[PDB]
Parts: sequence; structure tokens; C-alpha cells
Amino acid sequence: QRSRWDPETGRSPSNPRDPANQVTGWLDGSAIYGSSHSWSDALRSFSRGQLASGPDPAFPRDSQNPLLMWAAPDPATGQNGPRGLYAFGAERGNREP
Amino acid sequence: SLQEVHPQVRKIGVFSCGPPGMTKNVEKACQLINRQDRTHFSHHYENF
Amino acid sequence: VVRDYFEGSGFGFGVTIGTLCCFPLVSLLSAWIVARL
Amino acid sequence: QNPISWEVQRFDGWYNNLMEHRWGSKGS
Amino acid sequence: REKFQRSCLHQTVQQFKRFIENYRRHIGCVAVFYAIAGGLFLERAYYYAFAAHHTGITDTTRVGIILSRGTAASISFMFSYILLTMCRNLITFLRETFLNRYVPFDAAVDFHRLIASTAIVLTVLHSVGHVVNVYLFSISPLSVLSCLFPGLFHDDGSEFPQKYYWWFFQTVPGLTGVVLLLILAIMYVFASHHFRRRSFRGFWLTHHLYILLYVLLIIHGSFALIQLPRFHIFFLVPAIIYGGDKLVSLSRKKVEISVVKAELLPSGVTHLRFQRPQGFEYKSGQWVRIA
Amino acid sequence: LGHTFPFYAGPKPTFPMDTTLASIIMIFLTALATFIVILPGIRGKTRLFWLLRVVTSLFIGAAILAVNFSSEWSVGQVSTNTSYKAFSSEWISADIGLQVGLGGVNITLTGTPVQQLNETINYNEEFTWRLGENYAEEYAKALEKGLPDPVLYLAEKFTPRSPCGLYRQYRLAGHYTSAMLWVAFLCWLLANVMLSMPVLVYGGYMLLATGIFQLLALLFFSMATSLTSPCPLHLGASVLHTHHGPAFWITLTTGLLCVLLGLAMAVAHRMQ
Amino acid sequence: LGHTFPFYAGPKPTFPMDTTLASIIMIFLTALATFIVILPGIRGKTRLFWLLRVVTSLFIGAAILAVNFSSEWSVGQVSTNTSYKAFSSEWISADIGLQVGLGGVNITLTGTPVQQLNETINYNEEFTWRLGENYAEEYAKALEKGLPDPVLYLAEKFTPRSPCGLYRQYRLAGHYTSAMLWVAFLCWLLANVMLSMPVLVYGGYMLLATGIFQLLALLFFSMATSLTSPCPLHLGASVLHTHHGPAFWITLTTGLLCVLLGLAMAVAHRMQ
Ligand SMILES: *[C@@H]1O[C@H](CO)[C@@H](O[C@@H]2O[C@H](CO)[C@@H](O[C@@H]3O[C@H](CO[C@H]4O[C@H](CO[C@H]5O[C@H](CO)[C@@H](O)[C@H](O)[C@@H]5O[C@H]5O[C@H](CO)[C@@H](O)[C@H](O)[C@@H]5O)[C@@H](O)[C@H](O[C@H]5O[C@H](CO)[C@@H](O)[C@H](O)[C@@H]5O)[C@@H]4O)[C@@H](O)[C@H](O[C@H]4O[C@H](CO)[C@@H](O)[C@H](O)[C@@H]4O[C@H]4O[C@H](CO)[C@@H](O)[C@H](O)[C@@H]4O[C@H]4O[C@H](CO)[C@@H](O)[C@H](O)[C@@H]4O)[C@@H]3O)[C@H](O)[C@H]2NC(C)=O)[C@H](O)[C@H]1NC(C)=O
Ligand SMILES: *[C@@H]1O[C@H](CO)[C@@H](O[C@@H]2O[C@H](CO)[C@@H](O[C@@H]3O[C@H](CO[C@H]4O[C@H](CO[C@H]5O[C@H](CO)[C@@H](O)[C@H](O)[C@@H]5O[C@H]5O[C@H](CO)[C@@H](O)[C@H](O)[C@@H]5O)[C@@H](O)[C@H](O[C@H]5O[C@H](CO)[C@@H](O)[C@H](O)[C@@H]5O)[C@@H]4O)[C@@H](O)[C@H](O[C@H]4O[C@H](CO)[C@@H](O)[C@H](O)[C@@H]4O[C@H]4O[C@H](CO)[C@@H](O)[C@H](O)[C@@H]4O[C@H]4O[C@H](CO)[C@@H](O)[C@H](O)[C@@H]4O)[C@@H]3O)[C@H](O)[C@H]2NC(C)=O)[C@H](O)[C@H]1NC(C)=O
Ligand code: HEM
Ligand code: HEM
Ligand SMILES: *[C@@H]1O[C@H](CO)[C@@H](O)[C@H](O)[C@H]1NC(C)=O
Ligand SMILES: *[C@@H]1O[C@H](CO)[C@@H](O)[C@H](O)[C@H]1NC(C)=O
Ligand SMILES: *[C@@H]1O[C@H](CO)[C@@H](O)[C@H](O)[C@H]1NC(C)=O
Ligand SMILES: *[C@@H]1O[C@H](CO)[C@@H](O)[C@H](O)[C@H]1NC(C)=O
Ligand code: NA
Repeated sequence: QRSRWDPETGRSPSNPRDPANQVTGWLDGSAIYGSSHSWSDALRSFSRGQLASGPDPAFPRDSQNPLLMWAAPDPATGQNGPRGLYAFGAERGNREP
Repeated sequence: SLQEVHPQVRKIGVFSCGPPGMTKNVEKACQLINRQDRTHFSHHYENF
Repeated sequence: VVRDYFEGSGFGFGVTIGTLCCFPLVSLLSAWIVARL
Repeated sequence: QNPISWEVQRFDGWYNNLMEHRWGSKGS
Repeated sequence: REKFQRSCLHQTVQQFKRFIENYRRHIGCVAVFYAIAGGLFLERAYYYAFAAHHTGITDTTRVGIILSRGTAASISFMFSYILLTMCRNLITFLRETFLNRYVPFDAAVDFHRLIASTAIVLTVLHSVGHVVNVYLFSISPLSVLSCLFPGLFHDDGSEFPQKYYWWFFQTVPGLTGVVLLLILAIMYVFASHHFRRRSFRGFWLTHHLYILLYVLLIIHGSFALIQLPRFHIFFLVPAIIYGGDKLVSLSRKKVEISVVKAELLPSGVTHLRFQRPQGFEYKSGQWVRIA
Repeated sequence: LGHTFPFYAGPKPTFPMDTTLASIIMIFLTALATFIVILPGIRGKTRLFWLLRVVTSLFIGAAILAVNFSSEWSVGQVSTNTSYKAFSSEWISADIGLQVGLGGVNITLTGTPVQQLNETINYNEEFTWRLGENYAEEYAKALEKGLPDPVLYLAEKFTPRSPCGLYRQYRLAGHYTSAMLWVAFLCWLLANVMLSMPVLVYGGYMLLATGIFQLLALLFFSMATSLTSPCPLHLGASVLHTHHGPAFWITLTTGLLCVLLGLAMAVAHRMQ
Repeated sequence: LGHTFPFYAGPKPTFPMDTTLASIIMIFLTALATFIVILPGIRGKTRLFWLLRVVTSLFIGAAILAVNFSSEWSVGQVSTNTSYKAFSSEWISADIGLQVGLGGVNITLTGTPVQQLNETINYNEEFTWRLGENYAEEYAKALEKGLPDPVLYLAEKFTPRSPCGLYRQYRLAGHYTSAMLWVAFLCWLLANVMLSMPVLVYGGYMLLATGIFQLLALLFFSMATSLTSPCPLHLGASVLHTHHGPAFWITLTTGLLCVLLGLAMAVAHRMQ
């Protein structure tokens, strides 16, 4: 399937289609804190300036809302759902362990 | 007195064509008499 | 030199405004003439 | 005195370049 | 029987209560009509006093543009809807319905004059406002005019604006407004009560100029100098209703009859007894039209 | 007068309130003034009752319209110190307010004082999610415009793609609440029309329906905005909490008044 | 059927003509078909005359609408070799056509052959100067879109700021010609309505007015487009010359037909 592209492009020869970057092009730690402010708020516990963690302080919160983490089904076992997917700044941070 | 003079009538028609205040007075008198349930007065705003 | 845009137009502008205000007066004059005739 | 003495970097990459506010931003 | 009163308080309040109790319908109809007119005027005035800063129109003309535009909206509404007061067949149809409980259709012709009596006043203000505008446009530089009217002026450094007579006689709004003012002067002066007593044929000869007036009103705002022309929007439905009513009035066959007897009854009354047309059937209390 | 530019050098006025609410108030006050002028023409004892009926009906209609168009359903307001603009490390002390309505949200940023950093901080921005309007496009235009940071933060909190699902629930709630408020307005119009007609019981039933539809819109807004996962709005060192604004309470009071009047009308008709 | 993407892999169709003209043709052909079906219900000898009257009236109305909405008033077309796009030195052999209407201009770029440089060159772009529409904004959006060079050249030739004053004169001409064509359409409607009525002379006068307004719109377009300073449109090694297109000639023929029929009606009424 073709990827997202800039809506202002790809209709006439002088301005061909250009792909759109879905994360911030800066090397700004967006894979850690997210590419939007709401994402960063979702990743924070708002206590002592720490990223939100689950019952184990060494792991971030498990993903609950479908808007948060990419949840491609497990190719091996077929396991799906956000039941075991951690929440990172990068949407595809759980692609592999 | 119209109720009294015609005792066997039951429905009396009254039609007012005039200035709105006088016709309103006629309608108010009709309603006041109709508050008594002996006979019925039916009033019309006629505007020939 | 100060450039004045409206220079030389005050008299004509006043005449135009006066004619616009005299339109009812001209109509009254003509209507009185036709009423007499 | 405010401990945050600098301009906090935005998460979406906007307003990083002075005149090109969309540079490096999400969706660009 | 009776009772006199004290002139200062009781008689005056009695007269005022009588006036309200009689003409309550007139009060309501005049109030709603002038409320619609004032609402349109206030909409345009608000737009040009609070919501038109991006155009800079009020940096040069503030009182003039507000007056002209608000009075233009009110004038469009009034000149469009004055035709509804002359829908004789529609008035006749609604003359007996329950709407007569609220709308005094009998006073329609009177309302006609009232509408005109208001319109010309606002019209004058309209013209007056534009006069002010013109003078300011005659002293604003070419750059300001180019910003105000991009499709009419181009800032090429000439720095000298157009003259007043260019606005008044070399622009479609100017020419149409001058000719409309002349038409209004003729129509209002001739149609006045004094000169309608003076003559009858001149009254209609000048009062039929409303078709030319409406043509020139369609042309007047057509150029879209300040805003897009909205006069046709106001004028559409009342024109359709008036045209239908006039066509229906033409459709009825006006019989021609002769008078049998004429009496000069006291208190200035005329008793006219005339010949009945052959198939003339009517019920009691019905009324006719005569010429 | 000329020879100087501009011909008018005064600051341009700003309308002191919402134009829609102002127009509703002006129209209904004009109707009230007309009927007050008409009041002496009313016949007799049925003037105070007539006045109460007219004023109550006008108030019901004005409440329906204003509440349907007021962006004051879910309100919140917090005083904080926050970063103001880009390319500037200076912070502003300000009241940030969120006013979520049926068709969108108004974000207010009022400086304390208004004059801070040599700037006037009295922002009142609207972002609309009405049908046919693109919220994401409006937020992108706000980003291009350069709105202050708290405004942009609270605006992106309501974007369709934001991790906290405020946009979906609030759009659904506002859409159907507005639909049922329009139904209530139609029922109020019919209630007036059929109170003009001799069948008063049907008009009382229509007034009861107006009240029922107001209550239904209120309940739907509550239920649809309650299903939201908790979105923590954190500005500076504070958290903003939203609550049912005065539009919600005016809806409740007006609907209760309408249902009470309808029940009273029906019971009085049954008893008389 | 599923299991494959997309479910429909065929190329998507493109409408083969103008949608406005197509809609006008469909509506008037539907009316014609309805009246043809109704034709056997017509009484007697007055069928061929009835058919002529109905078909002529429908043709007049369709001509008014199509001409008012056709961008075919001032037409021109030249075959050249021109630069095609940016970041490409290759040239295309193509027919470039200009079609100036009342509300805007259609610029056509048709390749010869259509398939050149591995691309389909069949551009038909519209730039509108109607009231309320910003021509400069449309040209800027065309520049951002990346339209081929001849299209952009002929589009900027009609910008308000272009040195050759095509935009001003053509906008004025189109605006007032469209206004008078709408007046002619209204007069045609009234002509039908009053030919239904027993007073045929008034309907003939209205038909005459329709013809007069068509002629007035034609003359105004001619006069206002003649006052242009000569704008030399040079593409490649050629110059494009505009001339009165078939919309102009259809206006002339329809107006002459209407004025002739109105004069015939009036003279026949006078003679009978
Ligand atoms: C829910 O939300 C709804 C949305 O807000 C709300 O509806 C709104 O209601 C309000 C009324 O209550 C209305 O909106 C207001 O309208 C005012 C008037 O609008 C006209 O004027 C503006 C001003 O334009 C001038 O200035 C700009 C630059 O700012 C120039 O680009 C212009 O050319 C023009 O400049 C001339 O005039 C100046 C006057 O001094 C001169 O100085 C200058 O030299 C020039 O001569 C125009 O922009 C408007 O046009 C725009 O809109 C129309 C129609 O939509 C478009 O066609 C057009 O293209 C434009 O887009 C219009 O002509 C506005 O002034 C007012 O704007 C202020 O508030 C909004 C909202 O917060 C801000 O976004 C905006 O930036 C303004 O905020 C700044 O200014 C105020 C005071 O002026 C400050 O208090 C504020 O903090 C902020 O200051 C910051 O910026 C300043 C510079 O801009 C700077 O000086 C400061 O230091 C600081 O940095 C507002 O929009 C309207 O009815 C509704 N709005 C709509 C529909 O959009 C509704 O009520 C809400 N509901 C509830 C229940 O509350
Ligand atoms: C006066 O002028 C008036 C204005 O033209 C005229 O009115 C117009 O009439 C015509 C009918 O006669 C109508 O306009 C046409 O409509 C067609 C259909 O429109 C729909 O489809 C298009 C196509 O979109 C697909 O492709 C684009 C990329 O091009 C993608 O971005 C889309 O997502 C979509 O992609 C999917 O589909 C593809 C199909 O194969 C797949 O391949 C792909 O993988 C995807 O699955 C949509 O864009 C349209 O949406 C747009 O408009 C709506 C509503 O306005 C907006 O809401 C929306 O946001 C969009 O803006 C719509 O859905 C169009 O196809 C057609 O467009 C062609 O012509 C115009 C005009 O010349 C060009 O600008 C345009 O670029 C297209 O030209 C290219 O393609 C044709 C053949 O396809 C070539 O012949 C041509 O040379 C050119 O090729 C060049 O580009 C190609 C890539 O684009 C490339 O492959 C080539 O090699 C070459 O480089 C046209 O717009 C409509 O009724 C009127 N138009 C209006 C109102 O705008 C009027 O009749 C005139 N009067 C007279 C008297 O003549
Ligand atoms: C621009 C202003 C006016 C317009 C457009 C206008 C319009 C009309 C129209 C359409 C008619 C009906 C003509 C017909 O049916 O053949 C009419 C008739 C009439 N107008 Fe006016 N009018 C205007 C101003 C006035 C004024 C100022 C007066 C008096 C001071 C007036 C008094 C009358 C009268 C008495 C009639 C005849 C009523 C009747 O015969 O039923 N009008 N006017
Ligand atoms: C010297 C006299 C007048 C001048 C200079 C003048 C000027 C103007 C101008 C510049 C406009 C804006 C139109 C546009 O932007 O295209 C306008 C609109 C308008 N004027 Fe006048 N005017 C004059 C007299 C009149 C008269 C006599 C009437 C009515 C009888 C009138 C009624 C209107 C109306 C109704 C509009 C709005 C039309 C529309 O919105 O379509 N004006 N005028
Ligand atoms: C904002 O800052 C001022 C001074 O730094 C302080 O007095 C005030 O309490 C602060 N407010 C908040 C909400 O932190
Ligand atoms: C800015 O604000 C300060 C204090 O409020 C004031 O003294 C100064 O005049 C203002 N303007 C500038 C340009 O600093
Ligand atoms: C375009 O180029 C071809 C081949 O180069 C040539 O045959 C043709 O005459 C040219 N047409 C024009 C108009 O120059
Ligand atoms: C381009 O056109 C040439 C000749 O028309 C053709 O041979 C070729 O297959 C086309 N496509 C590409 C990608 O070159
Ligand atoms: Na990044």
C-alpha cells in the first residue's frame, strides 16, 4: 500500500507527488517523547517529571487507547491487541523486542 | 336581558364589525356571559 | 511643494452638490408650471 | 527565578527554523 | 351616560389607551417592519464598524461608509417590499382571513406612503453619506484608492486620485445614483397629496417611473464597487408576487357600466346608483372596485 | 477634513461579546419591547398573565437558541505561568480557559495583567468540528498563523488524531445535542402556534415535548462526554479540569421549566 | 469478490464534456421527450405549429442558459512546440487553445499526439473572475499546483496585474453580458407564461424584449472586449489570435430569431 503524501503535491508535472514524514524530521528525541504534545502528555505520569510507567517502574504504561501505539498482529502466534505493547514516542516502537 | 327575553334559545350569534377596541369589548362581554352556563353566546370578528 | 488633490475642485463640487439638492426644487418648479397649465 | 530559563523545544518540530516554521515538523 | 375629565392627566391617558387599543395591529406591523429595516442597517453598521478592519475602508471614511452601506441595505429592503403593499389581489384574499386579526390590510395603501416616507429619508442619508465618501475619495492618494478598490484603480505612482466628477458621472454607481435621485425627486414631488389634488394624469405619468427606478436599482449596485449587489435578492420574491397579482388583476374582466342616479347627500356624500351587469351575483356585505 | 493620513487615526473598535449571542439578545429584546409597547392595548385582568406567558415563551426560545449556539457547555479555567510564543523564553502569568460547545471549542488566554511582555494577551480562539468543517485544517491554519503556545496546546488536544479521544466524543455529543436542541426549538415554535389555536391541550403537549427534548439533549451530552478516557490537560505546573458550564445548567433549568409547565397545563386541563 | 486490492482495478472514468452544458442538455431533452410523448394528446391540425412553438421556445431557453454558462465567447487555438514543465528541457508539440467566457477562461493544452514524454497532455483548466472569486488566488493555486508552462503563461496573461489589460475589460464584459443574458432568460420565461395567457401581444412583446436583451449583451461584449489594448500572446514561435467564438454567434442567431419572431407577432396582431 502506498504511503501518505503531501496533499499540496502530486497533481501536475511541475509539482510531482512528495511523501509526507509522519514523525518530526529533527533528531529531537521524538522517538522517546512523541511527535506531538498530546503524545508526550500521554507518555508522562506528571509526577516528579518522569515518563509514565506501569506496575513495574522499568517499563512504560501498557497501551490502552487504540490511538496510541501501532498494534500489528504477531506474525508467529497471531496475538493481537495492545495487551503487551509498551507506549513509546515512536508509534512503531514495539515492532520487535 | 337577551337571554331573558328569548328563554328557549340556546345558541346566540353576535357579529362585530367595528374598531378593534369595541369588538374586543363585545367579545369580553360574550366571554363574561358564557362564564354563566345557562346559554351560549358565539362571537365573530366580522370584517365586511 | 505640497500636492493638493482637491485644488480647483471646490467650486465644481459645491455646484454638483447644489444641483443634487436642487433636483426636488427643479421638480417642484416644473410641476408648478404644468399645474398652472 | 524560573528553573526553565530557555525556550522549551516543541514536540511537533514546529517553530524550529525562524522563517520556515514547517521545516522538520510532523507531516511535512 | 358620560363624564368629563381633567385635561392634564385623565384625558390624555384615556386618549393614549384608546389609540393603542385601536391601532395595536398598526403598532405591531410598523414595529416589525422598522425592526427588520433597523436590523439590516445595524448588521451593515456592525460589519463596517467592527468587522471590516482588514479592508481599511474606515481609515478613510468611517461615518460616510457606515451611513451609506446601512442605508443601502435598508433602502434595498424598503424599495423591494413596497411592492407588497400594492398586491391588490393578495390583499383582497387576505383581507378576510384570520391574518386580519393581526395585520390591518385595510391600511395597506397608507402603509405604502409610510414606507416611501421612510425610504426617501434614508435614501437622502445614503446619498449624503456617499457625498462625504466622494470628497474623501477625492482627497485620498492613489495608493489608498488602489487598496480600497483594487479592481478599479492601480497604484502606478501617479499619486493623483480621480476627480469628484469622475465618481459622480464616470462610474456606474455615480451615474445610476444621480439619475435615481432625479427620478425620486420627480416621483415624490408629483405624487404628493397637494399635487394629487392638483391633477390626476401627471400623478400616474410620474408614478409609473418605478419600473425605471427598479431597473436603475438593479444597475446601480451591479458594478460591485463596495460589495456584491444584494438588491436583486431583496427584490426577487416581492417582484414575483407583485407581477402575479398584477397579472391576476388583468385576468379579471372589468365590466363597463352606466350610472342611473347620483345624489349629493349631506356631509359630503355621493350616492351612486348604477346599472347592474347581467350576470352580477353577490351576497350582502360584499364590495366592488370602481373607476 | 484631509491633508493627513489616515483620515481616522483612532484605534478600531472590537465587538465586546459573541455576535451570535448578541444578535439573539437584540432580536428577543426587540420583540419584548414591541410587546411591552403593545401591552396597554391588552383588554383587562389578563395582562399580568399575558405578560408572564409572553415573557416565558420568549425566554424559552432565547434559551434554546443561545444555548445551542453558546460554546459554554464544558468550561474550565486555570491561572498559571506558561511559555507564550516561539523564539522567546519569557513566560506569562495568565488565565487559560477552555469552553467546549456543541460545534467547537473556544480557548481563552487572558494575561494577568493583560499587558505582559509589551503585548496584549486577550486571545479568544475558536476551533470548530461541525459537520463539513475540518478540525485538522483549522488547527494547521492556527499553527501557520502563530497562535500562542497554550492556545495551540489546547487546540491540538482536540485534534482527531490526538492520543486522548476528546475530539470523537465531543463531536458526537455536540452534534446530537445540537440536533435535539433544534428539535426542541421547533417544538417551542409549534407550542406557540398551537397556544394561539383554541386547542390548548395540544399546545401544552408540544411545550412538554420541548422540555423532554431539552432534557434528552442534556442527558445525551452528559453520557457522550462521560465516555471519554481521562485526558490530562497540564499547563505549566497545573492541571485544567472541565465541568458542566452554565449552558448545561441553563439547559437543565429551561427544560425543567418547560416540562413543569407542560405537566401543569395537562393536569389543569384534566381538572378543568 | 474480495481477497485482492483494490476490489475495482479499472481506470476511473472522466466525464466527457462540461457538466453544466451536459445538465442543460439533459434537462431540455427530457422536457422535449415529455412533450413528444404528450404530442398525440394534442387535438388536431395545431400539432405541427404546436411542435414548432414548443421546440423553438425550448431552444431559446437552452441557448440562453448554455451561452450564459459556456466559456466559448472569445476562442483561439494554435499548434506550436512549447516547453512543457519545470526541471525538464524537453518540448511538446501541442494545440494550445484559449476559451474566454463570461465568468472566466478555459485554457486547453492538447498534445499532438496526446501521449508525449510518457505523459497524457489533455489539460483543460479554468480560471474564473466572477464576482466574489479572486483570480489572483486561483492563479497562485495553479502555480503551487504545478500546471504546465503554456497553461500558466495564458493564465498569468489574464491576471489583474498583468501589463496587458485583458483582465479588467474581460471581467467587465463578462459580468454585464451575463447580467443581460439573465435578463433575457427572465424575459423568455415571462414570454412563455404570457403566451399561455390570452393576451398574445404582450407575450410577443416579451419575446421581442428577450431578443433585444440578447442583442444588447452581444453588443456590450463586443464593445467592452474591443477596448482592450492589443495583448500579444506569443507561445513558442507563434502568436495566438482570439476571435468571437460560437457562443457569440449562437447569441447573435438566437437574438435575431427572437427579435424576428417578436416583430412577426406584433405585425400579425396589427394585421389580424
Ligand atoms: C468563540 O470564538 C469565536 C472566534 O474568536 C468568537 O467569535 C468572534 O467574536 C469576535 C467578537 O467578540 C470577533 O472576532 C474579533 O474580531 C476583531 C475585529 O475583526 C476585524 O479586525 C481584525 C483586525 O485586523 C487588523 O489587524 C490585523 C493584524 O492583527 C491586520 O492584519 C488587519 O489588516 C487589520 O489591521 C488594520 O487595523 C488595525 C487596527 O488597529 C491597525 O492597527 C492596522 O494598522 C490596520 O489598519 C481583522 O483581522 C478581521 O479580519 C479577519 O476576519 C475576516 C472575517 O473573518 C477575514 O475576512 C479577514 O481576512 C481576517 O481574517 C476583521 O476585519 C478582531 O480584531 C479580533 O482579533 C483578535 O482576537 C482574535 C481571537 O483571540 C485573535 O486571533 C486576533 O489575532 C486578535 O487578537 C489579538 O488582538 C487583540 C486586540 O486586538 C488582543 O487582545 C489579542 O491578545 C491579540 O493580540 C496579539 O496580537 C496582536 C496583533 O494581532 C498584538 O498587537 C498583541 O500584542 C498580541 O500579540 C477578533 O478576531 C468575531 O465576531 C468572531 N471571530 C471570528 C468569526 O473569526 C466567539 O465570540 C466565541 N464564543 C464565545 C461564546 O465567546
Ligand atoms: C472549463 O474548465 C472547467 C475546469 O476544468 C471544466 O469543468 C470541469 O469539467 C470536468 C469534466 O469535463 C471535471 O473536471 C475533471 O474531473 C476529473 C475527475 O475528477 C475527480 O477525479 C480527480 C482525479 O483524482 C485522482 O488523481 C489525483 C492525481 O491526479 C489524485 O490526487 C486523486 O486522489 C485521485 O487519485 C485516485 O484516482 C486515480 C484514478 O486513476 C488513481 O490513479 C489513483 O491511484 C487514486 O486511486 C480528483 O482529483 C477530483 O477531485 C478534485 O476535485 C474535487 C472537487 O473539485 C475536490 O474536492 C478534490 O479535493 C480534488 O481537488 C475528482 O474527485 C479529473 O480527473 C480531471 O482532472 C484532469 O483534468 C484537469 C483539467 O485539465 C487537470 O487539472 C487534472 O490534473 C487532470 O489532468 C490530468 O489528467 C488527465 C487525465 O486524467 C490528463 O488528460 C491531463 O493531461 C492531466 O494529466 C497530467 O497529470 C496526470 C496526473 O494528474 C499525469 O498522469 C499525466 O501524465 C499528466 O502529467 C478534471 O478535473 C469537472 O466537472 C470540472 N472541473 C472542476 C469543477 O474543477 C469545464 O468543463 C470547462 N468548460 C468548457 C466549456 O470546456
Ligand atoms: C419610489 C417610491 C414608490 C414606489 C416604487 C411606489 C410603487 C407603487 C406601485 C407599484 C403602485 C401600483 C401601481 C399599479 O398597480 O398600477 C403604486 C400606486 C400608488 N402609490 Fe406608490 N410608490 C412609491 C411612492 C409613493 C408615494 C410617495 C405616494 C404618496 C405620497 C404613493 C401613493 C400611491 C397611490 C395613492 C397609489 C394608488 C393606490 C391604488 O390605486 O390602489 N406612492 N405605487
Ligand atoms: C449621488 C447619489 C448616489 C451615489 C453616489 C450612490 C452610490 C452608491 C454606491 C457606490 C453603492 C455601492 C454599489 C457597489 O458597490 O457596486 C451604492 C449602493 C446602493 N445604493 Fe446608491 N448612490 C446614490 C444614490 C442612491 C439612490 C437615489 C438610491 C435609491 C433610490 C440608492 C440605493 C442604493 C442601493 C439599494 C444600493 C445597494 C444595491 C445592491 O446592494 O445591490 N442610492 N450606492
Ligand atoms: C506564577 O509565577 C508567580 C511569580 O513567579 C507566582 O507568584 C505564582 O504563584 C505562579 N503561579 C502558578 C500557578 O504557578
Ligand atoms: C513595555 O513595558 C514596559 C513596562 O510595562 C514599559 O516601561 C515600556 O514602555 C513598554 N514598551 C517597550 C517598547 O518597552
Ligand atoms: C514543431 O516541431 C516539429 C518538429 O520539430 C515541426 O515539424 C513543426 O513544424 C513545429 N511546429 C511549429 C508550430 O513550430
Ligand atoms: C514512454 O514512451 C515510449 C515511446 O512512446 C515507450 O516506448 C515507453 O514504453 C514509454 N514508457 C517509458 C517508461 O519509457
Ligand atoms: Na524526530
